[PDB]
This record gives sequence, structure tokens and C-alpha cells, in this order.
Amino acid sequence: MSKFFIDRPIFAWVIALVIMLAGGLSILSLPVNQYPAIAPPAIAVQVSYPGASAETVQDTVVQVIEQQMNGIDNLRYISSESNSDGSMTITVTFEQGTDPDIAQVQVQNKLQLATPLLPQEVQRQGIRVTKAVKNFLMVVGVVSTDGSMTKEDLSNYIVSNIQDPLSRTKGVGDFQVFGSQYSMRIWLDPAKLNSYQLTPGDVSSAIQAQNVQISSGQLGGLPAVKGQQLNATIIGKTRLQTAEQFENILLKVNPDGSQVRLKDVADVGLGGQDYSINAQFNGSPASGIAIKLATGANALDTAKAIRQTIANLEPFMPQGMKVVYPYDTTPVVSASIHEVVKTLGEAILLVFLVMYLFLQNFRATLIPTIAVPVVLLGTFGVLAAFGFSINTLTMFGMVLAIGLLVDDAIVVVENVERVMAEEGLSPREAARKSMGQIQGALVGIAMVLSAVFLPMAFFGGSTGVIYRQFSITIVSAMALSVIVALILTPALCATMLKPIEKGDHGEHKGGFFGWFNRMFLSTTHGYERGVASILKHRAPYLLIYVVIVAGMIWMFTRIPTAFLPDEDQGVLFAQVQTPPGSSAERTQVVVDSMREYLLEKESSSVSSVFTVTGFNFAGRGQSSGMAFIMLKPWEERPGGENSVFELAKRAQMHFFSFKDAMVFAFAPPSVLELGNATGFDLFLQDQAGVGHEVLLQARNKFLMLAAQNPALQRVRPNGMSDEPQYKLEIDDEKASALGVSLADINSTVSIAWGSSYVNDFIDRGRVKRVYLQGRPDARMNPDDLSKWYVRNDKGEMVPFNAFATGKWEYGSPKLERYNGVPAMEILGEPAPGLSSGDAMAAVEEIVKQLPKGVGYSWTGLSYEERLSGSQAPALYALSLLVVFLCLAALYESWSIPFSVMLVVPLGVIGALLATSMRGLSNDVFFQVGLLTTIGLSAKNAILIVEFAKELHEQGKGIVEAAIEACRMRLRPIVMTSLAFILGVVPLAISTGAGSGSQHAIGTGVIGGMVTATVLAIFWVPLFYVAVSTL
Amino acid sequence: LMLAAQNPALQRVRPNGMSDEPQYKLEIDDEKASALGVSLADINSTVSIAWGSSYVNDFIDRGRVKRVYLQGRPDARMNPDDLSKWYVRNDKGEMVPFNAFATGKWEYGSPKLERYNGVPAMEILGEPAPGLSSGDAMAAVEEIVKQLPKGVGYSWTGLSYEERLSGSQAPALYALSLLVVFLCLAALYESWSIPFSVML
Amino acid sequence: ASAETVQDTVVQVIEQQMNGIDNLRYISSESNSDGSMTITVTFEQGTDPDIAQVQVQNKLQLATPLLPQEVQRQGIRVTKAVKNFLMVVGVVSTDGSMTK
Amino acid sequence: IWMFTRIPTAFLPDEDQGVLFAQVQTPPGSSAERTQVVVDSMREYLLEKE
Amino acid sequence: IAQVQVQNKLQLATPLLPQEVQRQGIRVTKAVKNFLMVVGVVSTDGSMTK
Amino acid sequence: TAKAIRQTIANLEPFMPQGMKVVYPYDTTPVVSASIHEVVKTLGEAILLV
Ligand SMILES: CC(C)(C)c1csc(NC(=O)c2ccn3c(=O)c(/C=C/c4nnn[nH]4)c(N4CCC[C@@H](OC(=O)NCC[N+](C)(C)CC(=O)[O-])C4)nc3c2)n1
Ligand SMILES: CCCCCCCCCCCCO[C@@H]1O[C@H](CO)[C@@H](O[C@H]2O[C@H](CO)[C@@H](O)[C@H](O)[C@H]2O)[C@H](O)[C@H]1O
Ligand SMILES: CCCCCCCCCCCCO[C@@H]1O[C@H](CO)[C@@H](O[C@H]2O[C@H](CO)[C@@H](O)[C@H](O)[C@H]2O)[C@H](O)[C@H]1O
Ligand SMILES: CCCCCCCCCCCCO[C@@H]1O[C@H](CO)[C@@H](O[C@H]2O[C@H](CO)[C@@H](O)[C@H](O)[C@H]2O)[C@H](O)[C@H]1O
Repeated sequence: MSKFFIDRPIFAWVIALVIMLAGGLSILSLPVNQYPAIAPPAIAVQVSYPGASAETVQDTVVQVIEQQMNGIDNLRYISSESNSDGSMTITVTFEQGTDPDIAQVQVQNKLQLATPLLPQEVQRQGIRVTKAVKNFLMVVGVVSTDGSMTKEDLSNYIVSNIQDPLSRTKGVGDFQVFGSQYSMRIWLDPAKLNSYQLTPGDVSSAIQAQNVQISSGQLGGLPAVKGQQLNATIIGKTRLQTAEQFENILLKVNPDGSQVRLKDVADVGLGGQDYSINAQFNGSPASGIAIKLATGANALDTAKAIRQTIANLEPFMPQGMKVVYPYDTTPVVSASIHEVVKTLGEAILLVFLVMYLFLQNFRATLIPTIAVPVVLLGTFGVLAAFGFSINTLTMFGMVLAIGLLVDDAIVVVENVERVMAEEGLSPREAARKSMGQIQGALVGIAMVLSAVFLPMAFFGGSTGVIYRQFSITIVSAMALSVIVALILTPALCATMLKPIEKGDHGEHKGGFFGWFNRMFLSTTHGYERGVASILKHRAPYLLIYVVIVAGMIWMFTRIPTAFLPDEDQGVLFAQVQTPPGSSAERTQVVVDSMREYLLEKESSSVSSVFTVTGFNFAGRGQSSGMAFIMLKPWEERPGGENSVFELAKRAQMHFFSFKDAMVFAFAPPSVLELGNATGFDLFLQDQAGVGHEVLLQARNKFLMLAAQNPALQRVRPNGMSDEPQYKLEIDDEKASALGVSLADINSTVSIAWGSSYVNDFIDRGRVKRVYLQGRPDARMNPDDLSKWYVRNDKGEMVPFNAFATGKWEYGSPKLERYNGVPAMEILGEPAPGLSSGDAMAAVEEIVKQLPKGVGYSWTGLSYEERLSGSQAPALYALSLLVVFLCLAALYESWSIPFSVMLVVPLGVIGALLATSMRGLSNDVFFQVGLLTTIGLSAKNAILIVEFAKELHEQGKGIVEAAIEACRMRLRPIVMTSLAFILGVVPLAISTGAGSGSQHAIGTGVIGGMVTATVLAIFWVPLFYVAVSTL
Repeated sequence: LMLAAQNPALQRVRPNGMSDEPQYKLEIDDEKASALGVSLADINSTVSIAWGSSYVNDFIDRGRVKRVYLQGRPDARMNPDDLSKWYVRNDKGEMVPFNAFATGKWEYGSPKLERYNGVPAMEILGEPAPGLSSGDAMAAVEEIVKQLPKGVGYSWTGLSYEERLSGSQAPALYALSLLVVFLCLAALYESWSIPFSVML
Repeated sequence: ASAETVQDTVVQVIEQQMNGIDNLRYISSESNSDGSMTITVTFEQGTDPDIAQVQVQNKLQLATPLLPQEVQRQGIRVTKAVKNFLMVVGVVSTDGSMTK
Repeated sequence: IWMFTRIPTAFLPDEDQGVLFAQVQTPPGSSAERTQVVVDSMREYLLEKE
Repeated sequence: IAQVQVQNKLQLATPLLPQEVQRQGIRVTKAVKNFLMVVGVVSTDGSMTK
Repeated sequence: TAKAIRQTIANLEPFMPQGMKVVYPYDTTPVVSASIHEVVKTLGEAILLV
């Protein structure tokens, strides 16, 4: 090629056009969204078993569902959660890359098989199966600002009015509502009910016989008798709708002339299905929605569209209802795109400038201007092909690639320009001449660079998914670049470039350029003299290399090594845990003081506060609420005392005071989707059936033994504390003595105290649920237990205290199980300075001290990093061997390839330095850039050596070749490295919105860039002469 | 449908939901059945067992499992008056007639409500009047449909949609196929003129 | 149940769930006075029939708890939806020994 | 260009497919016999006259 | 898919099976016809029975 | 999946009562290891022989 396309500029141009086109069509219809699916996909099975112990929900629904939940493809592990409010969750975690639609359907199939094994009330409730990934698009609040509506009223609104339209909005995936539909609430008074010798169970039965659908037949149904003529359906009665219809319904008819109905005995009105979770946006009571993006949608379009839909409904809303949008991914997925077309612009601009500055031509200036965008276009096409998307990482992927993309354009032009000046060949001549020298190398370097980036795409787990994003977007960019810098560029060169006088390096020029050329020219000679001196005096340097190498080896183990960069998304979390036995109303108070403060004392940074009671990241329960703090946009809170990490630093202090409610306060970890990216994560498991008590003390020994270990820090239980519960105790003897029914005993507790889902009732079309339970003042203290009367043999009401006998005993409000056997989740991290594998190696040991029958499993990120980590060395070796082999075949030598590979440290040292200096971590963004810098460094090196080789061959000294090759190479090296480090600086200084990551790459590259330029120029000729000599 | 038997281009226009139908609105005063003896709407075990079928259980029959079915005599569910004939047994043991709690208020609603894209709907069909094409017919319909009480739109479905869609591609089909041809000639002939000579 | 009861207690719920499935072209349900209903979810021309079926089934399972207990303890049918019949294969009686 | 816009626009050509449908719908309420008679006339004024 | 389709029609059967069977726990499985292996457990000093 | 069960009972063994050993009565996998090993071997021979 090249030669072939040098003569066929139009064909060449066509190939451009088609890839340009493919780019475009693609570019405009790629899904756009913030992150791909990093997390290992998970399905969640969940019901509530209205007012039931953790114990019952664990041994009655979890243990049974779990026993059936096997023979499911791609399953990695499974964990459960049985809670005090009576809710449960089985979380089934499958392998990355698992079709989430098959994952889900296999799970709800095993679920379906296990249903008739569950208790009635649970079945009637209906068990929900869904995809548990937390990649939320926006969460929208619906709030009652005059505090007229209760939460329950709002969420019923949401279900009835907002749900179905929002459902039909373009690009809306799965969403969750903060609460549900209304239910016909009914509130049994124990006294009012006792005075007519009536049981709560009587009421249930009454409603069941009195709130039904009359099934209805057909007038003139087939078979009919001869005649018939009129065939019409007969419609009977539907069901009760009004609260009144309910207050009616006859319960007893009295000995005299009268009749008793539900309205005498209980209160009745529409209400909550469940009262466990209460939540409010800035004090004001509120529900809301958490929306997911549908698969392939556009995060930008559909956010705009969700809004549209809601706006079209804001005209119709009851007075004092506001729909505020607290959290929204749009600012960031926008920020990321501007911050790319901006640096792709500044880059093509910057290239143009240094193009001119060195090559005084104007036509030359725009060969790179055509080629770079022809490539970026294509790249979005290849991305399309491989089935990726436009997201945070595929975007940085492009920025990071621009180095490689730009260098490829510069080398090709500067070389024709050079050959033309030094040899006086016509542009067309210089082009083929030039490609003669370059094709070879180029093709080869594409191989080299594929080996540098691909093995990273073979990692597994979340870590791997992230690398694949970079690796593929990059080697795609580079592969395309090579192609167009083989087909288009030389063609453009031969066409658009203008002949230049042999010998004319232009210092006669005068003016500024005359100043420059004379100047640069002198520098070049200096550089030559530099090299020439080094090649004279070898050993000294070779050893100063060996120092710089050690410096790098030392600089590694000394950098803090984290998974991701710390990010300021617009968000902050606050956890509240009021001590065991607190009431939500007593927890609510903490979460309110919390909000007042943030909103008042802190509003320099804080924009809105959403506050939940009876739910947490430690579990659900009346002692548990928390706060999702929404910050105002980064522009509106400059200065590093208004960063999340700062606001959160001081909200610790502000709340440290409380001697009545532990209150953690922390930032979310950058990729929400992945929960908790730090330290380590494990479950302790009761294998040999040893029991909750032993297990509980294995947890506690483990903990107060890690606390006193060098290698670990911050080691907690994720779960919940054990607490007092009320061990109500029946007596079979003295209860059949009063001749009381015993099925009647505990059927009354279930209903009065636990509540009971009795029935359906069409409310405004929608069928909704009818719940029966004791009025609240009737069920708050042991003494209220006595308020309750059951029927015996004769019509005599027997009080509960008659055969009852309460007792404080303590159990658990959160029963955890991991892989079928009961568990306790521990979290922690390694002692500052130390690493994850160290901490596991510690934990590995302190686990051995545990009671027999208790074992353990690693889970979440700790599970993954055990696997991905065992595979690194294999990849690094393959990467190293393969590049080696490519260099061998290019250099027709087993030894020269070393003179290129030894540049690597020279790259990395600077990288490490800058990163460590600016106080940053050894993370994924640093890792990937480090591969960019060493990659672009190998390129430089490859061309120098290749030239030195071509010359040495065309007949001249090893040392004379090395020097003649540098010099020849110096100018494009300087050009492309000046172009880039300038193009990257913004990321280095980047400010707000993704800026944390931009710092991670800006700092890294340009550490390596600076050193790899100012050093390979000297040491590459050393190494080449060095190994050649040898 | 009026305007459609009138319009000269259409031919055979029809609906798909079969109108409204007479439905026998039943009625009970819960209080009166409680006054007699039959308390609680237990009455269903009579209304639906007699006037609808009632799959009770299974019997094998020549080695194959069919259903056992309960339903009233044909002559006992033919007229509003046949409901008179049905005596609910009592809590004492006596036959309360069905006239103690009746009220057949011969009413009427819909036999088949259709629905399309989350709004309610009616589906009309119809061909085009001979010598004309579905496009003509289609264009015609988009007129007769303006005279529709605002707040009532329409949607094409089926063949119509498939045709609406077929027609919209065409522009681009031609553009693209034109363009490819151009470039391939360019490539193959190393000319711009030659391509232009052929587009012309 | 009444056509309108049926339209409002089932069709309404499940239909809203199907909103949002991938490559969805349109939905068209119908409810009858005889109890029966039918939602027909049409997809775009390249959608794999079996993933579409599964996706339907996945959403369907979510609607379930908001359905009448007669409906719910009953079992909802889901199936691929051909418009046309390939052939009617019939049987008739040479003499007259077998009734309809 | 003038000639284009002047041509009518179909989808698929009509085809003597070799089969046809009759579709009967007696007014909202009729008995089995009502429909059945209608259905039995058109089955004659077709199998006998066409 | 085979399994998704079978269970799906198995589904429409379930409401008509006897409680005693439903409660018993039905297994829909996609295995290969033959036994791969038997994992055995055996008592060493006889403390454990069959 | 042989390897993987070998692996599950592998780290369940440390929890079994003192009077109990896991054993592999029936097993099919020995034949495939054996089979492909035997071929490997007659390949290595063929190559020395050739
Ligand atoms: C972290 C992120 C994504 C950046 C963010 C920032 S702000 C925000 N959203 C919230 O701040 C917020 C604010 C209020 N919430 C709530 O009030 C509830 C409580 C909801 C509730 N109340 N009664 N029932 N449910 C809730 N769930 C706390 C409970 C566990 C989670 O799952 C769901 O609640 N899913 C909804 C499905 N329901 C409950 C409807 C199932 C059903 O049909 O019964 C979320 N989550 C929230 C979440 N998320
Ligand atoms: C499964 C397939 C995997 C393939 C992986 C192999 C990667 C190969 C990398 C591309 C190398 C091409 O290398 C090609 O051949 C020889 C090197 O031997 C070189 O040709 C050379 O010959 C002469 C004299 O020998 C020199 O003046 C000069 O160095 C160069 O012109 C060119 O630099 C190049 O055209
Ligand atoms: C011209 C283009 C050339 C560039 C392309 C080069 C691609 C790089 C190849 C690496 C891909 C191979 O995939 C990788 O294989 C190795 C070796 O079996 C695996 O490694 C596995 O076996 C080795 C050897 O027993 C173990 O030390 C290792 O811990 C284990 O995981 C990796 O887990 C897998 O990810
Ligand atoms: C024109 C430009 C072309 C550029 C495009 C190049 C595409 C190359 C992408 C290769 C994708 C590799 O796919 C990835 O393989 C790795 C490693 O084997 C898998 O990881 C898995 O493999 C090995 C098995 O030996 C295990 O050690 C590891 O724990 C496991 O999870 C990933 O789950 C899979 O997704």
C-alpha cells in the first residue's frame, strides 16, 4: 500500500470517506450512559411477611426459597437477609457477562417452583424478582410542601398518576417507587370489640364473606333451548370501594331489635400498605422514584424526556405537591462529552500550531487536520461494531488515545518534509521514499502496541470490565490510525505538499522563524554532541540507568495503591443508628437535627437533603434511618472546603457529640454500581449447624482480635446488633382450661399485633389491598397485650393475661445467610500504608482461631480481586514475550529488541514521580495512562533504532548510525511531545465534574511524558550501541 | 364510519369492537338476605354454579382426563324470569326464594373494550375502492380523521404501519445507494468526472 | 368479570409493565365481558422471539401481585403470536353416526 | 421529479391467493341460531351460486 | 429456552395438581441422561448409620 | 465440573463429624483423563517413531 495509494489519492480519499461515514452514522446512535455494567450482575428476590420475626421470615420463606434455588447457570454465590420489619432479600450474584434476562428468568423459575412451599400470607403477598444493579439515572422526589399529604398519600399519587406515563417515556428502564399504592386500612379497637363478645378473626371472616365479587353467569348460555333469541351476559356486583361500604358490613345482630357493624368496633380509612419506611425531602414528607436507563437508551435524551412527562403532569397536581429532582446523572455524562470534544479540538489546534512553528508550511499544517478526525470518526464506528457505548471510560479512552493518534500524523508528514529538504525529492518522491523507511516500523509498532494494551482486556471481574473499556477503545484507535497513516496520509502528503530546495533548512529566512530555525538547528547539533559524548563514555551512564531503574522499583512500593480515584459526584451519605430498641420517631429526631444543620449551617455547599427512617446500609429497622445529601453544582461551590470530602470531614465533628446515636458520615465510592470499593469483605458461616449464638461469638472473637492486629483497621460488622425482644408465652394447660381455642389465641395475635392482608377492593379501577390490625394505642406496651379478648367454648371473652406470660429475651433483628448456611458479614481494610493481599493474608490467619463449625467465604470485591490478581503475572509475561517477538522480526535480531524495551523504566519513573508528588494513588486510571506513556515511548524508541538500523546497514558505524538516527528523529519527537503535554495539561488542572479522574491521567502521563522524552533521546542510542557492541 | 361509507376512495370500511350490548344488571340488598336467614354473600355458590359452568373436578374417560362440570338445566337460565326458580337453602333449613333479594335492572355496557398503547381504542379496517392503492386509501383516511372531536387521534397499525414505514425509508435508500455507486466508481476509476458523468 | 373490570384490574396493570421492554414496536390489548383478555406485544423485526418472550415473562412476574387473587392463583398464559392459520385439519362423518 | 409524486403508493401487491374469508357478526345480543342461519345462507349463495 | 418453555407450560398445569404434590416441591432440571459420578459418605468407626 | 465438585466437598470436609470420610463410588471422569493421556502418549511415540 502507501506507494499504491500515493498514486491513487482518490481511492485513498474514498477509504477515508467510507470510514468517516461509518463513524458518523455510528457516532449518532450509540447508546450514551455514564458507566457500562462493571458490577457482577445480580437478581433480588423479595417479599414482606407483614409483621413477622426475623426468625419466622428466615425459617419460613428464606430457608425454603433458598433450598430450591439451585441448578442455575452462571451463579457465583448467594446471600440472604431476613429483617425485623418482615422483609427479606435473597441476592443471587452471577458472573460478569451473564445475560441479565436469562439470569433473572432462571431465578424466578426456581422461585415459582418454591412458592407452594411458602406460608399462605406470603404467597398472597406475591414475591418480587428484579435486577439489583444500582446504576440509577435520576431519583425524583414528590413532596408535600405544606405538609398536608402524608408519604403514603404521595406514593399512591405516584402509582396512580405518575407511574404509567413515566413508564411510557422514551428510554426509561426499570424504576423503583419509594412506597406503594393505597390500602383500605382498618383499625380494630380491643375494648369496642370485647363489649360485643367479638374476635378480630370474626371481622376478617365477615369482610371475606361481605367484600367479594359475585361471579355472575350468562342469560341464554349455551347449550340453550330452541328459541333462546336473547343471549346476554349478566353482571353481578363488584366489590366495596368506599371506606363507608366497609364501615358498614354486619358483624353481629343483637338479641333485641338491632344490628352491629364494623364502624362500631374499628376505625377505617385508606392508608399505607406498610408503615416501616418514612422519608422526607427537607423535612417535608415525600415519596419519589429511582429511575434506571433502559438498555441502549441515551442518558441525556431520556433525562430530558422524563422531565417533559413530569412537566406535562405538573398542571394537574394537588396543591402543595412539588416534584423536585435531587439526583441526576446528566450533569456528569454531559461534562464528560464536552470535556472530550474540547480536548479533541484543543489537540487538533495545538497540533496545527507546533506543525507551523516547526514546518513553516501552511499546507503541511492540515494533513494532520484531515487525518485525526477521520480516525476518531472511524473509532466510534469500530466501538459500535464491538457493541460498546459512549460512556465515562470509552470517552477517557479516546482522550488517552489522542497522544498516539497525533504522533502517527506528525511522524508521516515531518518525514516527507525532512526527506524533501535534505534530498530535494519531489513531494511524491519523498512520500514513497519516506514510506519505504516507515511502513515497516509502523506496521510493527501496531503489533507492539497491541501487546501493550490487549492483555489488560483479559482480566476478569469488575476490574477487568473497566480495563476492557480502555483497552478496546484504544487499540481500535491505534489500529485505525496505523491504517490511515498508511493509506490516507502518504497520499495527502504527495498531493498537498510543496517542493523545497535541497539543503534549505531555512535560516536565511530572518524574522522570527529565521531566529527559530537557526536556534533549533544549534540545539540539534548540541543534542548530537550530547549523544556522541554518551556513546564515548558508556559505563557511567549505563550505571545511572541502573540507578533510575531502582528508583522506579522503589517508587512503586511506596505509592498508595487504591482501586479507583476518589470522586466528587454531587452526593454525600449519612448513616444513623440510634441504639437497640429505639423507635423510628426517636430515630426521626436525629435525622431531622441532621438535616436542619446541613441546610442551615452548611448551605455554602449543600443543596437538598433526603432523609429516610427505618432503612440503612446496615439493614432495615426502627432504629436505622439515614440521609442522602444532595450538593449544589460544582460551579456553585468552588474551593476545596466545599468538596464532598471536606463537607463530610466536618459533619463527622458536628455529630461526634451525640451520646445516643452513632452517626457515620461518608462519601460514595465513585462507581456507585459497585457498592463499597475499599478494603475487604467476608461472611462467616455456620457450617456444622452450631447455632446463632456460637456464630455470634465467633463474630465477636474475630472482631476484638482484628482490632488488636497490626495489618487491619476499621474492622466492623456490616449487619446489625442483637437486641431485646418480647417472648410472649402461651400456656396450653390453663388455656384449654378457660376452654379457649388455641388456634384462636395466636390467630388473634397475628391480626391484632402483626396485621393481616384480608382482601382486595377496586379503588378507582385499580384493585388494592385491605389490611386489618389493632389500632395503635392498643398495641404499644406489654400491658396493651392484656387489652385483648378471645372467645372460648361458650360465648365468654377471655383476657390475654389469663393464659399469656411475657418475657424479655434477646435475639436478632437481621439474620444473614451466605450460600444456604447462616452468616455474618464482616467488613474492614488494611492498616494504612499496607495492601489488600496483606490484610487478606492476615484475616486468612485470624480466621484459624475460630470455633469449629464456623468457616468463612470472601465475597464481593474481595472475591473478585483474589481471582483477577492471580492472573496478572501470566498477562504481564505474555505482554512482554509478545512485544519482544514483534521487535525481533522487525529488527531481524534477537538482541536489538532489548534496546527498545529498556526505555520502559524511563517512561514510568516520571509517571511515578508526578503521581507520588501530587499525592495520588496507584489506581486504574494511573495504570492505563502509564501504559499510554510507555506505549508512546516504545514508539519513539522503535523509530530511532529502526533508523539507526537502516543506516548502519546502508553502510556506516554503529556509533555513527546512532547519532545520525537521533537528529533525524529529534524533531518529530519534540514536536509530538510538546503537542501532547500541552493538550493534556487541562486534565492535569481540571476542575469539578469528573475532574478527580482527569487528575489521575493528567498527572500520570506527562510525568512519564516529560521524563521519557528528555531521556530516551539520550539512552536509546546508548542501548542500541550498547547491545550492538556486546 | 359514517363519512367512510360516504367517501368515494374507500370501500368495505368496518369496525372491530362489536358495539355496546344488553347486560342484565343484577342486584342485592345485603340487608334483606340477613333478615331472612341466608347471611353473608354465600349466594355466589348458587349464581355462578347455575348460570355459569363450574369445573368441579376430574374424571378419567377412556384413559384420558376430562373435566366434570356443574351447570343449571338449559330451560332454567334463559330469561330474567328463570332466576325466580332458584331457592337458596336456609340457616334453619327452608327454601328462601331468590325474590327476597333480587332486582334485575336490565342494563348495558361493552362486550369488548380494546386498547392500544395505553390509551383506550377502537380499531377500524377497510380496503381501498377498486383501481386505487392502499396509499390513496391511507391518504383519504387522514382527512376524514380531522373531523374528529379534538382529543381523539388515531394510530396506524399492522400493514398500515408496515407501509407508513416502508415509505419513509425510500428517500435514504436512494441517497445511500446513489452515494455508494459514486464512491465505488471514484475508487475503481481514479476519477471524479467519471462518477459525475454517471450520476447525471 | 365485567369487560371494564377486566380492563381495569388486569390489562391496565400488566400492560403498564410491558411498557419499556427492548425493541418494543407497539402494544394492543383487549378485554371482554366474558372474563378473558389479551395483550399483544409487537416487537421490531430483528428481535429474537425467545428473548422477547422471556423479557415479557420477566415483566409479567412483576405485575402479578397487583392482580385479583382469582386471576393470580390461576396462572397467566404467555406464547408466540402467529396471525395466520397454516391449515384447518377437519373431520366429518361418512354416514352420520358421529354428532358434532 | 414531477412524474414521481404523480404515481400512487402501495406496500404489497394484491394476490389471488386462492382463498377468501367471510366474517359474520349478528347484532349485539343474538342467539346461536340467529348467527347460524345467516352463516348458512352465505355458505349456499356461494357454494351454489359462485 | 427449552427449560423456560417447558416450565412455562408446566406452570399452567400446577394449579390443577393435588396440594400434597404442589407442597412436595417439583424439580424442573436440564441435565444430561447419565450419572457423572456418585459422591459417597461412609462411617469410619460405625458411629454413623445409613 | 468434576474438578469443581472435588472442590466443593474439598472445603466442606473440615466440618464433617469425626467418624466420616467422603468417597467416590461411581465416577466417569477417570476415563477421560486416562483416554486423552493415552492419546497424548501415542502421539509422542508417533513423533519419535517418524
Ligand atoms: C445513591 C443515589 C442513587 C445517588 C441516590 C441519591 S438520592 C437517592 N434516592 C434517595 O435519596 C431515596 C429517598 C427515599 N427513599 C425511600 O423512601 C425508600 C423507601 C421506600 C419504600 N417505602 N415503603 N416501601 N418502600 C427507598 N427504598 C428503601 C427500601 C429499599 C429500596 O427498595 C424499594 O423501596 N423499592 C421500591 C419497590 N417497592 C417498595 C415499591 C416494592 C413494592 O411494590 O412494595 C429503596 N429508597 C429511597 C431513596 N439515591
Ligand atoms: C500470525 C502472524 C503474526 C505476525 C507478527 C509478526 C510482526 C512483524 C512486524 C512487521 C515487520 C516488517 O518488517 C519488514 O521487513 C524487513 C525487516 O526484516 C525490513 O526491510 C529492511 O530491509 C533493509 C535491508 O535488509 C533495510 O535497509 C531496512 O531496515 C528495511 O528496508 C522492513 O523494516 C519491513 O518492511
Ligand atoms: C499481534 C497481536 C498480539 C497482541 C495480543 C496478545 C494478547 C495477550 C494474550 C493473553 C490472553 C491469554 O489469556 C490468559 O491466559 C493465561 C495463560 O493460560 C491465563 O493464566 C492462567 O494460566 C497460567 C499458567 O498456568 C496461570 O499462571 C494463571 O494465573 C492462570 O490464570 C490467564 O488467566 C488468561 O487471562
Ligand atoms: C481492530 C481492532 C481490534 C481490537 C479488539 C480486540 C478484542 C480482544 C478482547 C478479548 C476479550 C477476552 O474476554 C475475557 O477473557 C477473560 C480471560 O480469559 C475472562 O476471564 C475468565 O478467564 C480465565 C480463564 O482462564 C479465569 O482465570 C478468569 O477468572 C475468568 O473469569 C473474561 O471473563 C472474558 O470476558
